[PDB]
Amino acid sequence: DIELQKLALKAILTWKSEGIKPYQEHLEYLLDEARFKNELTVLFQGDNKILPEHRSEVIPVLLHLLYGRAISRKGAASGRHGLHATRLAIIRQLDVEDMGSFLDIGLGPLRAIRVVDEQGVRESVFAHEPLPPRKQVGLLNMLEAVINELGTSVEPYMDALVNSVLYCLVNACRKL
Amino acid sequence: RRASKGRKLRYTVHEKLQNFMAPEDRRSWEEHAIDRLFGTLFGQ
Amino acid sequence: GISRDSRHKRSHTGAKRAFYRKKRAFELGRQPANTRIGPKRIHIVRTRGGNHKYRALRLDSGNFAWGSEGCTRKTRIIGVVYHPSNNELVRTNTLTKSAVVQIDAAPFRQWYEAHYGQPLGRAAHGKVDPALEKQFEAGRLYAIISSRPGQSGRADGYILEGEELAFYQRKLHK
Amino acid sequence: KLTNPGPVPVYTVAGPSTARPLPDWLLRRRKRSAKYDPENLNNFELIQEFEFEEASNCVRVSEDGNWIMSTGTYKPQFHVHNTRELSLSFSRHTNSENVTFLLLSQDYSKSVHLQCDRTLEFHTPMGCHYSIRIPRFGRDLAYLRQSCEVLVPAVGLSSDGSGYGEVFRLDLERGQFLRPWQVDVGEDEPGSGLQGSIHAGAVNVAAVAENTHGLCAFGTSIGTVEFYDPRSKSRVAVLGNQDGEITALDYSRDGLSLALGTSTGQIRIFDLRNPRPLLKKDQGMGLPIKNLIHLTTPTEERKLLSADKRIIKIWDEQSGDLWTSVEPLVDLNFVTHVPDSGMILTANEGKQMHCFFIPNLGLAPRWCHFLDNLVHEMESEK
Amino acid sequence: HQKRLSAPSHWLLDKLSGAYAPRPSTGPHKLRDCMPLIVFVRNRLKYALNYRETKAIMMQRLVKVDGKVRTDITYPAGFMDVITIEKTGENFRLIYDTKGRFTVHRITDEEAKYKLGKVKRVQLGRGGVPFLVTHDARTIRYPDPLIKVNDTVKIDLETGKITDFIKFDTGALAMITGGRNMGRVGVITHRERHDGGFGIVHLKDALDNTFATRESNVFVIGSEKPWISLPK
Amino acid sequence: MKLNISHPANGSQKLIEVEDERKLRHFYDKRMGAEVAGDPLGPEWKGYILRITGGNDKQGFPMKQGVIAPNRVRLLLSEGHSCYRPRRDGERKRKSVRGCIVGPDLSVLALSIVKQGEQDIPGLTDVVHPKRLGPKRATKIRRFFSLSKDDDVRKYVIRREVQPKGEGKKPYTKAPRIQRLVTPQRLQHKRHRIALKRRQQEKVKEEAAEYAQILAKRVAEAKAQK
Amino acid sequence: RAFLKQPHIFLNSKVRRWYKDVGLGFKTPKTAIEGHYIDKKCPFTGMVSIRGRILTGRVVSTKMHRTIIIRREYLHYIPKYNRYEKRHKNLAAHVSPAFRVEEGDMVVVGQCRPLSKTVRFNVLRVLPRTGKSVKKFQKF
RNA sequence: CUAUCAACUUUCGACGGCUGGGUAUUGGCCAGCCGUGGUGACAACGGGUAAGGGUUAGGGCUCGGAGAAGGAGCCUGAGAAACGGCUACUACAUCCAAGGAAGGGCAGGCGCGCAAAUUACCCAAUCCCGACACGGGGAGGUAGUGACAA
RNA sequence: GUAUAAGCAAUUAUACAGCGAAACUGCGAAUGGCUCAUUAAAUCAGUUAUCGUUUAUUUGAUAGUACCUUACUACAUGGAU
Repeated sequence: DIELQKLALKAILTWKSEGIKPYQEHLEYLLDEARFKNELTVLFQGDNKILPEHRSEVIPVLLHLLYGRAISRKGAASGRHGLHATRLAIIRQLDVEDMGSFLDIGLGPLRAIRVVDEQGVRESVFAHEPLPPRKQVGLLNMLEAVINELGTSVEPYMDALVNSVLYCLVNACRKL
Repeated sequence: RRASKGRKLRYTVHEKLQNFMAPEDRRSWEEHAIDRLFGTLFGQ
Repeated sequence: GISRDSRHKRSHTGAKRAFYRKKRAFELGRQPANTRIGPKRIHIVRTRGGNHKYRALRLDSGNFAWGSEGCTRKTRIIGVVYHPSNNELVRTNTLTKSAVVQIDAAPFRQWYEAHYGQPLGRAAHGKVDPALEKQFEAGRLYAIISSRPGQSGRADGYILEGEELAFYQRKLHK
Repeated sequence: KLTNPGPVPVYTVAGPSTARPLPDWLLRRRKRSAKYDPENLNNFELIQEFEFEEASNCVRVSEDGNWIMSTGTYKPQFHVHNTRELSLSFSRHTNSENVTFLLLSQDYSKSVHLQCDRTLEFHTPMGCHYSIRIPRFGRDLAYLRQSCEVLVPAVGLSSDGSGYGEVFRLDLERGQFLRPWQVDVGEDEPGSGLQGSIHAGAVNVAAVAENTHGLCAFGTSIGTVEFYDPRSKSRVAVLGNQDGEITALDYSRDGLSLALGTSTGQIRIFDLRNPRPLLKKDQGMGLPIKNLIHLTTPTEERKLLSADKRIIKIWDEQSGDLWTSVEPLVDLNFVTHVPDSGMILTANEGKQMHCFFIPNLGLAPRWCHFLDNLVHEMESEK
Repeated sequence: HQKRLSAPSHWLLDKLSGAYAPRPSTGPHKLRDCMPLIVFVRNRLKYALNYRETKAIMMQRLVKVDGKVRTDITYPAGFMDVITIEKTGENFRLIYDTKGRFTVHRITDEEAKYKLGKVKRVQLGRGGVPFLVTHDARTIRYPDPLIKVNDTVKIDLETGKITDFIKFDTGALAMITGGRNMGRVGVITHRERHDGGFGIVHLKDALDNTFATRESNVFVIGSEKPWISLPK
Repeated sequence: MKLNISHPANGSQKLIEVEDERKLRHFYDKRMGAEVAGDPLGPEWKGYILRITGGNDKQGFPMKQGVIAPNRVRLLLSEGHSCYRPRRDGERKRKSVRGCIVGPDLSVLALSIVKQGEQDIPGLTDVVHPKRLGPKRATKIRRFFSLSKDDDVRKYVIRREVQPKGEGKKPYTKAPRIQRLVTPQRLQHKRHRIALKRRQQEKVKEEAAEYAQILAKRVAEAKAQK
Repeated sequence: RAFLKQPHIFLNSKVRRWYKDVGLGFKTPKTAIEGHYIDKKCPFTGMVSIRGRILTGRVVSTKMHRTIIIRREYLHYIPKYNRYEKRHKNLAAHVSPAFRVEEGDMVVVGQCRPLSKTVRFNVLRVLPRTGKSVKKFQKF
């Protein structure tokens, strides 16, 4: 929700840290709903790029906010140009190192999931649902965008993506 | 020719541009020290 | 005072003419937009038929087409390199149509390593002309502007590739 | 009204709030349709309609001090503000985006500007006395008052004769282009046009005095500042080879010392007789400095510095210490000061033209008295 | 607000209707190829006397033109518009005569139900669909795929669909609606291309008078097959 | 300077004659919208603080907020500003207005009491004034009376009784015709709109299918000719 | 100068030439089919469309950057003399480099959109004749 | 119509072509780059000011630049560079409590001291504009004078 | 389209219902017609073209566009005058 995101960002700025201090103007324009796509290419590929000294300070806040903007259904159009290009324009500009925290906020309960053990199939895991069938669809669309925007650089993140995609696939194959 | 739209300085006395401003000499120095100054630059 | 009529000029036979009629609103021509590099400053002009054209005066980004591979991405604009018409637009960094301008390369590089996977500028279908590879190792490509920035409100265009790329490199060397 | 620095405060009394403001159409839509709680007391404007909605180019206050002429970009125009009545006197449109104007008379009754489509436009309050095309492009504009003659620099190399480079000068009583004062710029390609090439060939800044001797100082792109004398019509000096393109040129109150500056951001205070510099300062970042003028807090002397990295630093001359520094938050293209004291009017890239107030350099000007009381109320607020 | 003499010579006005003449409002048919509804009601048919009487007829739903209620007084009705009046129970049709003027024809519902309209152009509209534009500015979506330019169409007028079509043919009888030989019902016997603008046809009447009229000014009416009742 | 003092929270207002400009000296050099304490005005104003919201100087000129001059200034006023109404659309007019600063040359000072004191001004703080009209739209009636989903606004609307002419008849009630009230006429209008949409889409479907079969028939007859 | 191009044809692919016929019973010359010049006011290379009037005539001055002037002669009827008189006019037409140019030849031109103040025509067919200079006369 | 007008254009680019700008669009229309032009004794150019077409017995009938006190700049709208408004300058001129504030046409009579056609009535017909059957129209029609005639 | 005129006029089921000044909203004024230095194939006439353009109004057709991590949610939409 855009109002709750704005009030939450105001509280994050009430936390007064010098890593967030030079980026506040760039932060609030992402929640201003008319200047999101321009502010994305102001943030990345700009003269005011994120400095790698306090990159460790801004990136969790920024990625929770960009995640919320990628979720929100209100201002987006229909079709692909509505919100599919928005998810693609976030993930195409994100770094592969920040993408780990991006998928960390992406996968809530399926972050620490294990599909395969020393034995074959974990039927104890598979005979239980942690997510709604409504909610897995946006997860799979997001991971499709992540993989199609990453390419080879998935190699440091092999251990969890395949567990997620395999869990949703075999839950569907049980539900046929 | 290749000169027309102001490329060649056509020295023509312009009619409305003729008597705009009066020359106002505002120089606080007394004209005898100034020509002695321009001699004694970096060369001299 | 700026107009589009032919009543002030001499005829085909070499004769001037009086032909005094007042300037009319269909002979209307407005003042030029020297679109420069900055943040987005666009003013909307209403025109005949009530139709809007977007006079962009300061622009930052536009999408550029690496279309031999099948992508176009929104990238920023660094500074104009050369202009075929005027030198003052090169001096004061004015974005017009058919301007060769250098742009950023990061989304094109990202899409190359995302689709093919072989990294670039740092099997056989991924293949890059080595001049364009030098542009990628510089991280700053030589695009050309195909959209009218003054009469559309955006500076978009395609990237230079092959013969045009080599031609404008030779023209930069000129 | 804001205050930017800690030790010596400046005051952004009027100015753009954001580096990327929205479209004014969308701003008025959200204002008339949404609910908003603005600072009604401290946020205001001081003169009516002091903006252009695109950008701005130059600000000059007259020697009478009653008129503020200002040229800006969309539907390229110039506003004339009456500063006693705090409002627009008028605003007149032009043919293209203006480069640089000067007022000729003590009032606004005569103006001249060098204008981007290679013109010189002479303005009256009645209308416009007709324009003169200069043959080649121009960079600045200066005025010989004692023998009334507009002189503009030119970029590029001349057509025939010598291949030095040229400064186009026309008298107003005589009416014609007299002769281009010939300044060497350097070598150029034999294969080019007549407007020059993209790399070099430019004279940039022409500076003169109007109360002292008035040596016509020019400055060109290979690090060269030249000196011409009126009533001689010929060259006197060639000096100051630097690495950067010379963008600053301004005399002091005495009539001896020069403050020049280069396109990398290095300023030199020279004497007119000593080749070694009186002062050097390498500041800011690599964006080129634009404008420097000397300004006297009523006892001392100090100097401006304005650079397009949004840095305007007021330096000291007697010690060289950085007195104060202002970040205008946007690109700024021109600086001027009210000739009494205190107030720096800056033409910017943004929508609103912005002006700074120094209480520690002077007082509020004679037309906006209450600015000192507003600074006083902000001092109560802190 | 044109004068009575500057009004065209084919919707007639006598020495009676004042020096002025009504102008037709903008609509389907042209300006100079037009009969307004006020000239049809009170100057041709004389079912009315005055402008206010014509307004009192028009404003109540008593005059239907091409099967729809036409309210405004100067509505253009140029060619072959069936005009249904229900209180009198009549349907008039507009054709021409041999001299070049408007003619009215009384008829009932069976011939009043359809309209023979000449195709102006065929194109591909938005959605990738072929559409058809007649001289009544009727556009028909998804037509029959042989109905080309200068073919005429039997429009249903209760749904508006295509029912039949007559092809442009050398040997099909036609009606002239323009030019110096205006209004001459005869048979198309020859057609000359003249590529580069303004091609012609050569046309003869029933009784051997050859003349050349332009393919814009022609209008196909039927081979023999008088699908509208030309008055006997 | 007579003080036109308004209490906006009670909706009351009163003009107060003030002589002895030594009492009015603390109003001097205060911009519009500034908070001044009414304690040095009078003993009955103990604890009051009020904002100054405008005024009219001598020769009756208005005082617009945001003009730093103390004297009378000559502004250029646009459409949606104060101190000027347009005679026609698109009109910018030059009008003289008094600047924001309270000087000595004023005639009336518009004041607004924001915080009271323990004492009541007898004609100002004592009289209550209700609002002229109640809310018209249903959700503003909902937010006013804090209704739930069931309580059916139509009996919770405000009312007013008037006595008409006709030599003193019965009282008569008046009720403001709620705008955002979902009636079955509104719902049937919505249903007719979406029914028109589905009728148009099914007519497009049938016409497309019949064009498909007729086009296949025509190309079959063409290849039968070939 | 900028690199001349046919405005929408993708040359730099790693996996042609656009020439339309003018129509009107004309044939495209081999230089217009394959010859590597690029000109946008050419009716076979550029997007210029020929419509309307179709004219002929004899060239006065071939020596010009792709623009020839035609002296068109006709016989005007003066009623005072009741006689025919010679009247010459001068047209201008833009020249494609596809054809082989001669002086005094009889050239066919066609009407297009205004390409300059004078230029409203393009060459379409050249008839190589041994026509002479200004002394030569023929209504044509 | 004229050679008591034979050279004219390049003297606001004069003819191109390339590139862009601006226009609703083409276009030297405008800006950068270069090429050498363009018209003319078959009458260009300049000068004089005295500024018809269609309908065919005929006559009749029909159609046919600059300004709103003076330059300069701006605003609306599908359509104006409205002159309807604004701003500044210039020039008249009005009210006032002397601080301030609004405004720029035609028609009529006299034009010697002696003179000569109504300050008429209505949109009722034909026509036009609007949320629109009703509201609004300085085209139009009605009336009055008349020994200039007839 | 918007009526709580503290406006008129009422009753047989009370948000409104009829008439309806004021005001907000949409439309209108590219002319009716006046004055006077003139326009010498540039206007204008016939004759073309727009594959080089804008068009309120007219009348005719017309729009397949859901889901896509808010869910331990949302489901009689706002504020101005």
